[PDB]
This record gives sequence, structure tokens and C-alpha cells, in this order.
Amino acid sequence: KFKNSTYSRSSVDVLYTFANCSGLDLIFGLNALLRTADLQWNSSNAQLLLDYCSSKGYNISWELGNEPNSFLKKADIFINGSQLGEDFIQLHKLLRKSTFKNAKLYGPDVGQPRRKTAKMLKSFLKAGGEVIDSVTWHHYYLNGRTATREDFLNPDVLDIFISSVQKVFQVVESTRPGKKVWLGETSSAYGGGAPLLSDTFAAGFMWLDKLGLSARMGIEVVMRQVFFGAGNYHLVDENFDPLPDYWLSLLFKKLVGTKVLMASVQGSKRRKLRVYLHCTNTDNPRYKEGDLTLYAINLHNVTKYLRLPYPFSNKQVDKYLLRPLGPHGLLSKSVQLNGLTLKMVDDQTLPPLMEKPLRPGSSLGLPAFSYSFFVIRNAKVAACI
Amino acid sequence: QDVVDLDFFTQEPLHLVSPSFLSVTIDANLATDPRFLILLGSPKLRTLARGLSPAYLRFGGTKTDFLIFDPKKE
Ligand SMILES: O=C(O)C1=C[C@H](O)[C@@H](OS(=O)(=O)O)[C@H](O[C@H]2[C@H](O)[C@@H](NS(=O)(=O)O)[C@@H](O[C@H]3[C@H](O)[C@@H](O)[C@H](O[C@H]4[C@H](O)[C@@H](NS(=O)(=O)O)[C@H](O)O[C@@H]4COS(=O)(=O)O)O[C@H]3C(=O)O)O[C@@H]2COS(=O)(=O)O)O1
Ligand SMILES: *[C@@H]1O[C@H](CO)[C@@H](O)[C@H](O)[C@H]1NC(C)=O
Ligand SMILES: *[C@@H]1O[C@H](CO)[C@@H](O)[C@H](O)[C@H]1NC(C)=O
Ligand SMILES: *[C@@H]1O[C@H](CO)[C@@H](O)[C@H](O)[C@H]1NC(C)=O
Ligand SMILES: [Cl-]
Repeated sequence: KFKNSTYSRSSVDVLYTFANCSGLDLIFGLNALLRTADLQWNSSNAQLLLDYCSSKGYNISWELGNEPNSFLKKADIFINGSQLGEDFIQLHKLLRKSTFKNAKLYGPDVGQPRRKTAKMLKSFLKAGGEVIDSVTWHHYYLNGRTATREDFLNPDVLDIFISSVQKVFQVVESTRPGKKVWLGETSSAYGGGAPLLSDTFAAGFMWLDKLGLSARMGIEVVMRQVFFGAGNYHLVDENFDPLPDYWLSLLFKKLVGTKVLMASVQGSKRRKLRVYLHCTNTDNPRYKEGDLTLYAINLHNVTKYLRLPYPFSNKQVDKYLLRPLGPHGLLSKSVQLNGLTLKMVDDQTLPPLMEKPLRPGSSLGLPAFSYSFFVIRNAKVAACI
Repeated sequence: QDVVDLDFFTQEPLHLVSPSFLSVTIDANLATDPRFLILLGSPKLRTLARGLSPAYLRFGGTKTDFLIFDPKKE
């Protein structure tokens, strides 16, 4: 099912300039299935690419291989983790000899940690862990071909992510304690996404929950499959129009800061009402050092009302509640923020993201099957300064 | 009854995520599309991408391991 193909200097340039003009940092995956008769990685093609990139002055980070746990299925070649580790050592020597001697290297981009993948990750980290800057792995909740609407709204499905994360950290802490762990590719459903689900408002429960859990559990970076592309799980569709998960992502970016805190529900029901807490993003011009950003998911079929604890009970709160634009409800590809449809102003201009100030002391309203951010103003939290 | 009390831990940060915590991918498969240059040249797509800055853009996917750089091709 997978044929070799080639790409050109032109393609490399298209990719880099897209990242550069967008303010994004490019990580480029190298081909790990180029093998010598000894079954060592043949670095010759990567050398060509590195020299080319060096000659254009491109600041680029590197990966090598994608889902090496699946190579036997994809290519009928088995590469064990030890060997892969040695291949990373060889790539690292090439980088150290290049014009960008401090370029970063990430890997091994394994799938989620089933017994055999866990063993490959372990032997990889034993062999090659010293030269990677972060450990990368991938996660999808469901097969896109069989995923249902009910699965997208099911906390028992959302909860399976917790156990994968715990297994990855168990492997890393047994081999390279303290090494950063990244989700290097993740989404709702594999096989390109679930038709009519992965590109809708309903996709956001999984996306926001994954963000919340990832931050809470110590994952440092989460990479969303895909910004743009043929799969249903795209943030931006083939007409270059943003889907609900784009607008959710933009809000998260504007509001949620780097310092992770914790929230929980006193009741302890704890599955369909899901709550996360960070310091507010300090780059947001509206807010000040010490403010908190709460985000919440309500998977109940009724409105829930949240009460803030002392000393935050009477603070001014800004609400950012996302709801689908009808008639397709959770299956909608359009979203409203506090009752206003999110839409580009023109091709060069994102809309403003307008808050709804709540009455101080009011409880935080969260409708059925919705998600919201709440910024607690003048929270004066010392940990967030 | 539908009113729920929250408890907050706020004494210290439990973790620190990257400023690029929410990052994105472009699948390797997209570089086999005849219109790759048109797609990633789109000024509209660049505007959308800028909105998620700072972030990593990861170029990879299954096709990572079936792509070869050819410096002569146009
Ligand atoms: O959406 C399409 O355009 C499309 C429709 C086809 O029906 C679909 O083929 S399929 O239904 O037989 O799968 C095919 O899907 C593409 C997808 O479009 C493309 N992404 S893109 O941005 O739109 O270009 C890409 O995504 C894959 C990633 O490249 C890959 O890293 C990761 O690995 C999966 C693995 O593929 C999956 N097997 S499966 O896809 O055949 O079902 C396996 O079970 O899980 C891996 C993740 O591991 S983990 O959960 O343990 O962490 O995701 C891929 C993905 O499936 O989305 O390629 C796919 C698949 O193309 S194909 O040629 O292999 O069929 O195109
Ligand atoms: C690596 O690949 C190149 C080009 O395909 C080949 O000519 C070269 O001899 C290979 N190197 C080794 C060490 O096998
Ligand atoms: C891993 O693969 C290499 C290269 O094929 C082989 O020589 C080595 O014995 C293998 N390691 C283990 C633990 O099986
Ligand atoms: C909520 O869920 C239950 C399912 O047991 C259902 O019986 C109930 O009537 C639903 N409520 C609403 C408001 O739809
Ligand atoms: Cl429940």
C-alpha cells in the first residue's frame, strides 16, 4: 500500500516559507526505512537534505521515522528499538557537523504504548535516549472508520487517554528520568478521521480534554493532526475555512498560560463535568499577572452551574462559551462565541474574540454538551506572577 | 440539583508547559499533492497559521518513511 516517492528543493522551500512567514518552528521527519545490507540506517539521503537546508540558512528541527512499531506491517522490515537508537546516534553526529550544530532531534514517534510498542520505546531510550531532546509518541482515541457520535461524547472513551500517558511516563522514568515527553501527533480518530464527526463542534470535547489532561499530567507539547490536509481531523478545510477545532485552538492559545494548576469538583461525580486550571496567558493584553484561566467541559445533557471557591467567589469573570451554530447541533461545522458566529473578517484578519463579563458573585453557567473558558480577573495568584 | 462547587489548587505551578504547547502537524502525504505549492502559498492559510503562533509545525506521518529527497527534480 506504500510506494516510494520523491520530493524536491521546491517542496522543502514551500514548507519552510509557510512555517517562517507564519511564526511556526518547523520539525521535519526524515526517512528511517533507507537501510544498508547490515540493516543500519543509510544516512546518505538525509545528508543531502541537511546540506541543502544548511545552504539556505533554514533553522529546522529533526525527527527520524514515524511509528517504527508499525514498520513490519507497512514495509515488511523489522527494526528493533536498540537499532533505532543507534540510528538516532548517527543522525545526531550529522547534526553536530552541520551549520546548525545545536539543532534539536526528537523521537522516536512511536504509537500508543501497547506491550510491544512499550518494549520498543524502552530499548530505544536505553540506546538512543541521550541524544533526543524530547520523547515523542502518538495517540488517537478511535478508528475513524467505526467511530460513532456517542464515542465522541463518552467520558469512558476520554478516560482511556490517561492510562496511555501513565504508561509512557512509566517507560521514560525507568530509562531517561526527567526527559521531556511530547505528543508528536494526535487526534480524535485515525484512518484520516471519523466522517462527519472529526470536523465538527463535537470533536472539541476530545480535543480540549486532551489538552487539559496532557498539561495536567506533565506532557510539554501536543501536536494536533492536522492543521490542513485531506483527513477529516483537519483544523482548516480544503476551502481554507476554519473548523470549530481551529477556533477552539485559537481561544486556548490566547487564554491559557504555561503554568498548570488544578481544579476539581467537590461533589466528586467527576466524569461528565471536566475542569482544568492554568494561569492566564501573560501575552493576552486584556489580562494581568495573577489572573486564572479555568476551562470546562460539560458532557451532561443539562446545564451545570459552577461555583468558584474563596477567595475567588466575588471576582469579575470573563466568559468564553462556545456553542454550535444550528441547524446541525453537535455535528455543526460552525461555532459561536458567547452568541456571535466566529468567522474571518477577511483573508488577512482574524476576528476579535469577545468576552462576556459576568455579574461578580454569579455561578458559572455551562450548558449541556458545551465547553467554555472563564478568566478570573484580579485573581492575584502569587504562583502566576 | 445542578450547582457544583469547584476546588482549586493554586499554591504553586504543578507543571510548566511550553509556550508552544498547542502545536500542529502537516502530514507528509500532502507533499505528494500536485498543488502543494498553491496550498501552502495561500495567504489565507498563513493568516490562520499565524494565529496559533508560537507553535511547532511538524511535517511527518506515515509517508515520512516513503519519501526520498531528490535534489535534481523540479
Ligand atoms: O482522509 C483521507 O483522505 C483518506 C481516506 C482514506 O479512507 C484513508 O484510508 S483508510 O481509511 O484506509 O485509513 C486515508 O487516511 C490517511 C490520512 O488522510 C492521512 N492524514 S492527512 O493529513 O489527511 O494526509 C494519513 O494519516 C496517518 C498518519 O500519517 C500516521 O502517522 C498515523 O498512523 C496511524 C495508522 O495510519 C493507523 N492505521 S490506518 O490509518 O490504516 O487505519 C494505525 O491503526 O494507527 C496509527 C496511529 O497509532 S496509535 O493510535 O497507536 O498512536 O495516523 C494516520 C491516520 O490514520 O490518520 O494517512 C491516513 C491513512 O492512509 S492509508 O494509506 O494508510 O490508508 O486517506
Ligand atoms: C546508501 O544509499 C545510496 C543511494 O541509494 C547508495 O548508493 C549507497 O552506496 C548507500 N550506502 C551504504 C553505506 O550502503
Ligand atoms: C536488534 O537488531 C540488530 C540489527 O538487526 C541485531 O543485530 C540485534 O541483535 C538486535 N537486538 C536484539 C536485542 O534483539
Ligand atoms: C438525560 O439522560 C437520561 C438518560 O437516562 C434521559 O432519560 C433524560 O430524560 C435526559 N434528559 C434530557 C433533558 O434530555
Ligand atoms: Cl457521570
